[PDB]
Amino acid sequence: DMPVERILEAELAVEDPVTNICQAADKQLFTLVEWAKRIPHFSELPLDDQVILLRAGWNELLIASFSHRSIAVKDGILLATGLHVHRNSAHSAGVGAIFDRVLTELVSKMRDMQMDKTELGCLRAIVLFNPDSKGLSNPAEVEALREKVYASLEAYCKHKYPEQPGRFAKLLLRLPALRSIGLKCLEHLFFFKLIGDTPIDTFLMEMLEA
Amino acid sequence: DMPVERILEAELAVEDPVTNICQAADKQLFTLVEWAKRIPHFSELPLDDQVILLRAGWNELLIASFSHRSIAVKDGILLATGLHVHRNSAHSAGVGAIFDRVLTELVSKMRDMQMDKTELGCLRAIVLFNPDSKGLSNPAEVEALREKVYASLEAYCKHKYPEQPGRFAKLLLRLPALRSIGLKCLEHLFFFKLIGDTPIDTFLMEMLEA
Amino acid sequence: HKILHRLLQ
Amino acid sequence: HKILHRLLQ
Ligand SMILES: Cc1cc2c(cc1-n1nnc3cc(C(=O)O)ccc31)C(C)(C)CCC2(C)C
Ligand SMILES: Cc1cc2c(cc1-n1nnc3cc(C(=O)O)ccc31)C(C)(C)CCC2(C)C
Ligand SMILES: [Ca+2]
Ligand SMILES: [Ca+2]
Repeated sequence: DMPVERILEAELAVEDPVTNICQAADKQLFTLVEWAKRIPHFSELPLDDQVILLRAGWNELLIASFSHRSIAVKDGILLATGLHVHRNSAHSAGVGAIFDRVLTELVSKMRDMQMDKTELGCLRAIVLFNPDSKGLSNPAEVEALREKVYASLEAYCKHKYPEQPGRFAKLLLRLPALRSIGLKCLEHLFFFKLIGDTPIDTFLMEMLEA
Repeated sequence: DMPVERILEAELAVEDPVTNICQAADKQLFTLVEWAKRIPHFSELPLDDQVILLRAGWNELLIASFSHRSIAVKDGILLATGLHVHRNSAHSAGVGAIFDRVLTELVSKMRDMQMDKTELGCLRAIVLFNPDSKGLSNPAEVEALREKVYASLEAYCKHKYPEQPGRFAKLLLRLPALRSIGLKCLEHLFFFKLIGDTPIDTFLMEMLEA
Repeated sequence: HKILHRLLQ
Repeated sequence: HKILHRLLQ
């Protein structure tokens, strides 16, 4: 069973600009583990599989969170550390193109449909329960948990937003964009790590290891 | 209006191993344009936008098609030219990792749920009507067409597969994998083009231009 | 985009 | 995976 109430509870329980951004990401990696432990049945998976799912999904999970946090920011994002990054500052740091993709494909679309925190939490739990993650000991159990999440999300959307029958599908169809932006984010991060000119803290650095 | 019957009609109307694969892709790019013209309302978009959508989406559109074509192939894919590529041959050509992703994340999952041709066509039309494609003259009209497709797909799934209420969401949740595999496919292709040791025919080559 | 334009006409 | 394991325990 997968009650949307517990998923919202997990969201609520955890509530060089590139250097600022990396610091915020490292801070939120610790909070991400706490969030994941509060998603129903995650902690019951084998420890190896919990590791695989969080290593595979952390960037999409954090991008979804800070994008939704930024709905009331004009042309920018709100970092977990309290700072804004405006698109002009992002451009000035050499990461303008991917930053604009976050604003246009995620933040503005979350703002336009007024995605709420239960929906964000369900989308993140779907991302977390990624049965394609390589090396999982039981992919079928992860797919089953994913199916429980989106069954609960759909019932929630249909009840709270009955005038928007397409809202459930509209939520899920942000996940390809999230995947693409996440992959590009990872490529930038591996390049920052290679160049050596950008401080990367211990947990973010660990996520960038083999 | 967006009848699933016309979408299935479009599918039906068009029905070095790396060198073989590139030849098949170039062949199918011509057929892709014909398919797109048969999707309701695509031809009514501005010509500039039709170009943007096909250039943005061609790789995901072709990957979805050959993956579904390969459901009855053991550990391999069936090319549009009639040839098989087995995973051992793909590995022997230096592209084993992405080939295995196609088999595991797309072909086997299409086979396991017995995705049918109406569902494949609807998923491809959703991919085609990508309102995030940069430079579109009217993104809202493309998103509206996307919404008509997945509204029609959901009604079709619920009617034909009433015992599988999650089937609609399960279809849409193959699109992140398709996006990731498509991006990796493009990276390989740009590298083949750079190295110069792989024949690339005129339409595939044009898709690889700026 | 030469081939693509020609085929879309 | 050292930090991640420790935090999951
Ligand atoms: C880590 C990270 C890097 C980047 C970006 C975002 C991040 N991440 N990753 N996780 C994050 C988490 C937060 C946060 O919660 O505040 C902020 C930024 C984050 C964007 C897309 C904003 C710009 C591009 C680069 C590569 C600088
Ligand atoms: C063009 C292309 C390249 C590759 C692959 C696939 C393709 N494409 N792209 N469009 C295609 C279309 C067909 C087809 O319809 O037969 C076959 C292969 C195709 C895979 C993923 C099978 C292996 C990796 C490389 C980069 C060789
Ligand atoms: Ca890459
Ligand atoms: Ca790249």
